[PDB]
Amino acid sequence: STIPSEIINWTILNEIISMDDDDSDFSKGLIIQFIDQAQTTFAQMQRQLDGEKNLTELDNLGHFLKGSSAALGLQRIAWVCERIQNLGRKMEHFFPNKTELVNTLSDKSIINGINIDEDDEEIKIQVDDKDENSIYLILIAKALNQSRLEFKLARIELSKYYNTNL
Amino acid sequence: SVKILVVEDNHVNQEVIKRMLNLEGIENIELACDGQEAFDKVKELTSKGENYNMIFMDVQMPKVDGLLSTKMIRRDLGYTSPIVALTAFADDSNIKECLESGMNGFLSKPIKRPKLKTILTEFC
Repeated sequence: STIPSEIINWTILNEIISMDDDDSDFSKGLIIQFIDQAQTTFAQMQRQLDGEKNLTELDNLGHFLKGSSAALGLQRIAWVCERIQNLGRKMEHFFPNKTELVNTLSDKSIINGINIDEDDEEIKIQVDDKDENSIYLILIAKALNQSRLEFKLARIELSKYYNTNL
Repeated sequence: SVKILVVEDNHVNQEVIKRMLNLEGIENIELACDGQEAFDKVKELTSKGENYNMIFMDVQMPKVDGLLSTKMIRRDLGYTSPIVALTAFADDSNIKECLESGMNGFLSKPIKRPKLKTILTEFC
């Protein structure tokens, strides 16, 4: 599959927003919850990568964040998480460089003004004792770095929509 | 009196489907976060009376996933009511595996309100 171009699938987000008519508490509450899930998950993934390196856990973690991101229309984040699941199941053996991924953005102008590598993190990984699982681990770290960037972009757009930094 | 169990590992998804169900007119919704937890909520109502009219269950979940969960509920308990699999992997291959595992229907994620409605009509 090709990563979606748009940061937010409004068809989905509008649907959620249409269910929070009484008080905007429903949809914005979901978003806030998501933001927090995302930061918690990125941190847990990072920990696995630098330690236990359990691919099943990384798969579960990708599955978890894909649920909330997709249900809220943050389709680029959800796409990356599905790559992390497939990487974790050793079903894939490649993950697009960051530049190629940013080039698919429908509005490229959302990127200038920011360093896209600002949140990147290296993976503490045994390069010598590189067993056949190293590739999956390195590929999931690459995708985690992409995810941190997509999360960043999603917060930019969600923040301009709600007129308030989230 | 319709009673439904939603089994998903993410609270956000639980809140969304529960809201879509409330808007369809269903108020008695129960939640579980994994397969084991769902098995217990079900083993329990198999001791009372008011059992679930339907179960919506994530195919993938930690501890006990959806397929193993379904298997236990079907075998160990004698639950014969509808179980709907929730997953984003919706190839024909994926869907058949869910049915082969004892799940009656499927909804793709992110679940869409009309699809939910369509599922309620045929299984509820």
